[PDB]
Amino acid sequence: AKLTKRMRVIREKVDATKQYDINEAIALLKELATAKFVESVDVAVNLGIDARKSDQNVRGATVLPHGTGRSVRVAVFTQGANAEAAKAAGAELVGMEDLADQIKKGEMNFDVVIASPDAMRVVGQLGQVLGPRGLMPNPKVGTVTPNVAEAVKNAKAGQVRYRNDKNGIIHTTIGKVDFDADKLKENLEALLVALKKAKPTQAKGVYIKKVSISTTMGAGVAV
Amino acid sequence: RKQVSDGVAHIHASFNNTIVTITDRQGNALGWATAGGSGFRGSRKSTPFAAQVAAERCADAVKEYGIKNLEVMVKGPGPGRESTIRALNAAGFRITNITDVTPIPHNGCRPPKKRRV
Amino acid sequence: SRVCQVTGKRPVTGNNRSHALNATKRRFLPNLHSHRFWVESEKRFVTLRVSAKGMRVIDKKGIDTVLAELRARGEKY
Amino acid sequence: MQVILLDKVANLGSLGDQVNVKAGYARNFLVPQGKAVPATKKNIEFFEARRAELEAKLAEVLAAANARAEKINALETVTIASKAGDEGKLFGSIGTRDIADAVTAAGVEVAKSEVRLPNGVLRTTGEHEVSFQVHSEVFAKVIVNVVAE
RNA sequence: CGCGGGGUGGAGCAGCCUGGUAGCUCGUCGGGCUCAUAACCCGAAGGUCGUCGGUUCAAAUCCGGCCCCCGCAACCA
RNA sequence: CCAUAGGUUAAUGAGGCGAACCGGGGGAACUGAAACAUCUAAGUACCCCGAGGAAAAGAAAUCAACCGAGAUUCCCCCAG
RNA sequence: UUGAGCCUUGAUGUGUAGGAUAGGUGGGAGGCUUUGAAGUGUGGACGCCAGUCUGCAUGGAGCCGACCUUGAAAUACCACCCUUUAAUGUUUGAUGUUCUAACGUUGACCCGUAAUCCGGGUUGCGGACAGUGUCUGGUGGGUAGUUUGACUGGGGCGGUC
Repeated sequence: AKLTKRMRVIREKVDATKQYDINEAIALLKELATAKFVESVDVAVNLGIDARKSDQNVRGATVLPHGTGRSVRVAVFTQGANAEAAKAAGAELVGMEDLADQIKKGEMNFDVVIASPDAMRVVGQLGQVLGPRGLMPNPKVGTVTPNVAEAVKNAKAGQVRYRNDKNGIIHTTIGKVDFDADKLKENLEALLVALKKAKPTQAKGVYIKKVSISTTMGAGVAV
Repeated sequence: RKQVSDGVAHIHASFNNTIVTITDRQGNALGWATAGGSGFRGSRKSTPFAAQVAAERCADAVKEYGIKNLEVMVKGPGPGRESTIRALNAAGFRITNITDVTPIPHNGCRPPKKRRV
Repeated sequence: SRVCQVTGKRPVTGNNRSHALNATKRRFLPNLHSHRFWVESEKRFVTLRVSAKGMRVIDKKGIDTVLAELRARGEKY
Repeated sequence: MQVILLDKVANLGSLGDQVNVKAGYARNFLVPQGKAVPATKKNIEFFEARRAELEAKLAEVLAAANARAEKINALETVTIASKAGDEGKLFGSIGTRDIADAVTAAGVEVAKSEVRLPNGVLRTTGEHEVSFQVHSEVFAKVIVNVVAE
């Protein structure tokens, strides 16, 4: 955190030699947030991979079952009248050759994509621009599904992203500094599962190590 | 690291060496130069040919202190006792005072009587 | 004898021993000091002889649960 | 050193939890004053109950409340002075009533001198500043009197 | 009795113990400074580095005898 | 000062003795190792303290082995 | 007051051509600086002479994005990672500072006591010293236990084993 007039007045509550109990650190996490609105927290997954080898490089995301807060804007690839009940369930946009003219330009006016198998025959023209944006739906992930209206409602829980370039550990946002530490543990469990499904082939030796959360002048504590 | 621009300097010239110091009024030596620093043997070290090439080697010894105004003190009989001062003036420095402080013999212990030939 | 009057610690039999094959006697002697305590039942100070491990007990337990029950018949203290 | 508090002390105390203190400070103050102990969390209720009878009996020899701690902030000055030796030195300590008194009322030596020193009475005849002793919770200084006028 | 070493220009002492390999000072025979000699300076002349076989790219050097020596010890009953 | 060290008076306990055994303390060398230090010899020898009719031990934060034991001491054995 | 280690934090970061010193890197429109940005250099380090920091001349709530256009990649706002290096912090040795309370008196005094010890009190002067202990690097024939080759019509050197 940056040293500022509104930050000095909380920096005076902590000592550079002192660590806190796990249950006191989850309050220090909110004390250290100087904004009048509740700030967000980023978490590190403890790994397990070579920091620069590409056959150990990780990139992906996973969609949460219930989420930690803010919703995502959802687009649905389907045909005919099947889209209207999906607009009622949680879609903001419909996948059409009219909208594909924006998608081929790299411009995604949406945050998550769900596809119906007979409309996936259109998405297979655009997979090369959806790919490098994490948006490409896939049957092994269950984002290719006929029940698209229920699946866009399932997407409003939001998603967590993970990737590296130069570090062996991966850092990512997971929610507000005021989120329940017992429910944080549950979403981190779902993240660690998706990270084992996203395990690269050459990930030799140790992989998933113990996970913690860190504060300034309090040190990391177990989740 | 700002320049001080004012201070003192001390000159010593014996029959065997010229030794020049840029000093502080508290009695500190800030930088020094010796005429034996030019590699010259014996009483060569007391001539202007040696003492005149110690002055800018002494101004180099205070290159981070920064000098401009100097009050000079001079001792000893050695011929180099003023060429080292003019060479320092010619280095772009300005002499606030010159004073001679060469000792007058008092007690003197034992002299050569009995002097080497 | 260097007795810890507050616990009954005495010297003990024992050998020095080192990395040598020859073994020789030691007999462990205590370090021996004095300490002064207040007895709230007799409203006076008393001075007792104290030692390592023994002086660690009395400060931990408390004098009202050690010195206040230490007399076996009186011991003239 | 970790200790638990048995009485309300303005500088330190945690309810049902040990607090950090120096053992030397504790062994000169908080322990002999009955105000703290190392651990014994399981047994301090029986100790507190064993003091209840003792303080109920102590009220038979002294139950009085102090009235002097409320008065200290007037910074009231000494009216007694020592009679000085020809050389400008004093005879030192001999009795707690020929010193730091402001009311001349006592007929015998007092148990609590009006000022706190590690060694009683200073032999210097000059003006010096001493800490006024009422109770170990209210603090003041005063200069010594050398004139009595 | 031996033990360990040595075997060198004339004399006295280096080198050796790492074969690519005979040296310095005093001397001897002359040059330079000299009137002249010494010092100093520059030049020359010289040793079968014992003896016969062996081993080798080769032997003052290693290997076996013979042969002359130095030093240490040549009294214990 | 009060007090208490100190002083005095009354009472109890101990004191010395008695054969051998017995808990604790101090603690060898010889001997064997066909040689010696570790190891053996030995907690012996001798000395000291202290005490009972016996001393000492005990019914488990012990011992086993999935079977179970259920105090300790003494004896034959386990076992060369 | 500072030797040493360690935490903490800032400046970094460019070439080439163009506005433009994009360090890396993962997100990204309303969020942020008051112990702070400007000036742009006098002068100190570094230097692509621009710029930033030490600290001023000095002020003092902003600001920034569109159009324009570079590039794998962007220039508010917010994580994560770092070289070099100092100060604040911190652990831990020095140097010296005052002052009693572990400790001490082969100081003095009163009383036990017509007692050089001891005990109690009194009053001075020392001392975070000494004395001592757990563990331990080293020393130590002063003291003590022990080991310490053979053949040879003699021994020793030599030879033999």
